[PDB]
Amino acid sequence: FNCYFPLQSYGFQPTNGVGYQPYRVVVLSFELLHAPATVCGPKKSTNLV
Amino acid sequence: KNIDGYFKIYSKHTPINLVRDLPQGFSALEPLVDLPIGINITRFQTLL
Amino acid sequence: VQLVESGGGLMQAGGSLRLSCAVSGRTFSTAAMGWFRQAPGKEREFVAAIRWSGGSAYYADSVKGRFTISRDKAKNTVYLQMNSLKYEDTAVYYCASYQATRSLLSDYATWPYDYWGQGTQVTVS
Ligand SMILES: *[C@@H]1O[C@H](CO)[C@@H](O)[C@H](O)[C@H]1NC(C)=O
Repeated sequence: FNCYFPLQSYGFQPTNGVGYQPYRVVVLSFELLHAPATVCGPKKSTNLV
Repeated sequence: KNIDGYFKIYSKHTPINLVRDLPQGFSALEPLVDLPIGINITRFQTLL
Repeated sequence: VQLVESGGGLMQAGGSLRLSCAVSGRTFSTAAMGWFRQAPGKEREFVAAIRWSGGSAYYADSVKGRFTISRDKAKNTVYLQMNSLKYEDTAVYYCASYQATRSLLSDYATWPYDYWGQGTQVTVS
């Protein structure tokens, strides 16, 4: 009484409603420190003339 | 050297015939490595 | 998970008997183990459950005060000490694992479990 476990399982069944269906989530956070920037984009090239 | 967050390593290999001290003469060191570490460095040591 | 029961057999009323149930596989730190029983011609009936972390126990009314459930984490085994055996206690007892982390231990009395052992016969004379 008044002493509960903080976690609970999710019910993911194939027949479950989309609201209750499992979703994989990735959250990407970008950081600019007082350090070199080491994650850059592809920076595409062109042909040479 | 450790500048602007980049760790730069230059080096040069030369043949020599002297057993006491540094040979007198002249040769330039071409860069080998540039490490983007951003790590504060103030001390170091050698490993043999 | 794989569940393997042991310890069933014939005992006289008033005696005591210890069942064993070794748990292997994904033995969750925040799971629970329960013992249930099914008598011939009767529906499966919840007996007792224990949470793996902490070892707090919950008992069905039919067994409260007589039976004790315990588990050895190091050995990944749960035990049922069946004291004060009665005629009605005669049944096949199955040990099951609750992968569902339920906050309220009593909910494990009614939760449908995931995996079941093979059963061990207990007969009370
Ligand atoms: C390096 O040291 C200086 C002073 O010693 C300090 O201001 C600076 O925050 C340090 N930088 C890192 C990346 O630790």
